[PDB]
Amino acid sequence: MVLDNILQVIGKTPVVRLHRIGQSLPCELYGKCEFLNPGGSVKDRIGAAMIESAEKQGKIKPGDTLIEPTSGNTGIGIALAGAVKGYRVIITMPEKMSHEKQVVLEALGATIYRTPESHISLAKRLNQEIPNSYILDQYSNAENPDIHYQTTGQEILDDMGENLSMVVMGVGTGGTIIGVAKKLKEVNPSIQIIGVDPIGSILGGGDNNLIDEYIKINDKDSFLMARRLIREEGLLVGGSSGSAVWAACQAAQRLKEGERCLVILPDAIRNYLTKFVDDAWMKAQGFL
Amino acid sequence: MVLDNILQVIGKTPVVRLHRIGQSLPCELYGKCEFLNPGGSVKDRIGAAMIESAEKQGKIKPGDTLIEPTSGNTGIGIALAGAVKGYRVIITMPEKMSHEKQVVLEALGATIYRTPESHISLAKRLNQEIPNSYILDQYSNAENPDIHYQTTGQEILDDMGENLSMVVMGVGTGGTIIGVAKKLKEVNPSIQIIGVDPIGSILGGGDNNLIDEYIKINDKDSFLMARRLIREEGLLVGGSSGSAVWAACQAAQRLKEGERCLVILPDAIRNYLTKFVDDAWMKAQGFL
Ligand code: NA
Ligand code: NA
Ligand code: NA
Ligand code: NA
Repeated sequence: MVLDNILQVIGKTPVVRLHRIGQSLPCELYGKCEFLNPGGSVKDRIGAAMIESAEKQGKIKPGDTLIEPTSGNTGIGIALAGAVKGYRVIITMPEKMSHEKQVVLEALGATIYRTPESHISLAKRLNQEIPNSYILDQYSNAENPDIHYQTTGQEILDDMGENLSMVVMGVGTGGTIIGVAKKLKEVNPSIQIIGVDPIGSILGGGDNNLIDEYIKINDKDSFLMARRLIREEGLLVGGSSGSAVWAACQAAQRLKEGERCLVILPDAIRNYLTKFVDDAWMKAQGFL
Repeated sequence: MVLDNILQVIGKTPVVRLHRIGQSLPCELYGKCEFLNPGGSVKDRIGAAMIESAEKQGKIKPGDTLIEPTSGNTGIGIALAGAVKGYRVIITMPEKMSHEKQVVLEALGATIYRTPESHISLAKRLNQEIPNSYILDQYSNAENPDIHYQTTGQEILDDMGENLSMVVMGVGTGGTIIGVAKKLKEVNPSIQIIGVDPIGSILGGGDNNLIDEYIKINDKDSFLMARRLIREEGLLVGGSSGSAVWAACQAAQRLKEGERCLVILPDAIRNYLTKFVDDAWMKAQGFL
């Protein structure tokens, strides 16, 4: 198909059967390939949607400065959509973020202000200092579950229908899981929504809950499963996809033959070529 | 959609209008996003097709060893499809290939034998030494234009039809351009087929031609255009996409208003995060 710009490519991600990873399970295991999005992550969706929603509400217009405070957990989504739509993008964050993420944000034209909640305070000060500027923060935004309710969740319903017993996805930022859970439980309340909570220093952060269970995953188990996804399924994913699939192999053990479990594969291999993808790094971290 | 494996995701790549890059041209400029393929390149297509064709001819079966001699110009396509389909993959090459490409090939389970035409001689020796082994070489294969005639070229016809005045694409390995040119000139013989020939040390190699013109592009011009594709169009491409778009801006200057030029964007940003994407590297190479 012919499109106006790359933002129109975001979404409608394919679902692939995980034939080798799912061998040890009685159920069928599937992976939704969010890492194939043009920015390389499920996070492409929220960035584009936040700009579209703020434009529709007349809060921003091209030429304006967008200020994105981040704890390094958010994607390149605001920078990507900002570059496409003609916004100046400023990002505030702690000095903790990787060279791989920083070089792409900068190539997309974003200005990064590194801080030693100083990054949130910096965004608020920049918002008052810079004329025609607006803060776009993925955290406490409240319209984050809506995009995943309107798109990601609808795609899962369109592709797999009511023949879906379990969905496994990450809990950070928090938009994906809440939006998808809300959409799926409206038509299938018996569906099991599994929250992926990485507790490691690398991948981790720092009555009727829509999220049925929260599984804790360390870094070793995430990276080893990510290596299985690349070697056994040809899925060029990052560590968070390994976290999600490891959690699914644990939770899906309860499911029966003919039942299906879907895992969101949120990140790409791009930022990890000098990390878990490298056997020397795996050995050095004591993961091999 | 729901699929059996990641190889079924290869192809049907979107065409996006290049609204900012095309401003200096009287014609409309478009980019076919081959870098969005699951292996990150147009080269995904040939790798999967070579294995499918050799399987159909009964020359190989899963469990067999596939030997891929390469001058580092070929993609991760054989390794990717080999991992998915259950083949042992051996790659022979000169010590010249990047850490980024090597780490992904190895993560996909390929064994790499580095040589100081020693890599072609090594493949031939391994073919005689290893039982149930078969050589899959992208060069001199002769069935390389067929896949691009059957798929890439057909997609261009399906998306843009006869309202297409020019197609710009790379000449290495040689399958893409010949296969696409043959398909397009059968329905539109007036179409202009522009061959992209990078002459730089980084991106370069070493009566009725289907290829109308061969444009030479140095490394500086390729990398600066690649930086424009990321910053102005949000296309997370590699240097060869910059080569192709730079060549299109030169050749398409002859086209008129309402005419359309399509450029194949063959590679992704993944292998270049410590290279052209980095301003420090651009400065060090004397490109800034
Ligand atoms: Na898409
Ligand atoms: Na002031
Ligand atoms: Na596709
Ligand atoms: Na021998």
